[PDB]
Amino acid sequence: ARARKGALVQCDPSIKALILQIDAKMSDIVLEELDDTHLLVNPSKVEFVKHELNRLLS
Amino acid sequence: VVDQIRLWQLELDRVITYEGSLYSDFETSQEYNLLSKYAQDIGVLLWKDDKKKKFFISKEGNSQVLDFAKRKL
Repeated sequence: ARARKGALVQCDPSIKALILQIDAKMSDIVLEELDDTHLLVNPSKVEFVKHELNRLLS
Repeated sequence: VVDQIRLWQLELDRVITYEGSLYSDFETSQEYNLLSKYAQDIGVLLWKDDKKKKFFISKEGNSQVLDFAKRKL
């Protein structure tokens, strides 16, 4: 009965955990935790998450 | 050593993200099952979960499934 636009992020559980921690501190990123390997994410934030994840490795 | 970081980066490049639409709040199992099976049939279903009566569809499949929904419900 309802549709909502979003970005579906599919990733290994290890990376899901990093995303949720990024979101903890920036706050505006995760719309919903779908299952072990999927997150519903704010579409405008995919850039930022992919950028921030890459940086954590440095 | 820490080419552990290298394996982390490799796994990081195995992340996939899609644009589209999450469908939820279904009255009946029947309707949830009808639209997601239609989406599965035209190749635009990316994810679903029977217990939550939710699924996600790619952007490019969005209007096909809306139009199916109008016609069949």
